[PDB]
Amino acid sequence: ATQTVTLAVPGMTCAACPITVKKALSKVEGVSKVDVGFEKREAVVTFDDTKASVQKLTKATADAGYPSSVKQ
Repeated sequence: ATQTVTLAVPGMTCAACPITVKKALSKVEGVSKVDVGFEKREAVVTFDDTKASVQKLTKATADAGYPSSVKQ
């Protein structure tokens, strides 16, 4: 189903790895809405499999050093 929920974004204390995880979600396919940041370590976004998938987004995210995860 679509992906409109909270997402965990690694990096946290990374010099700025999560700063990318945010875009990573709204940058891959399925994007729709976004709310993520490295200021701490939280990736809230609303994307959807209409043209992508959760593993796809996170996969492309974990493939750039800054990944993500699902959360509620």
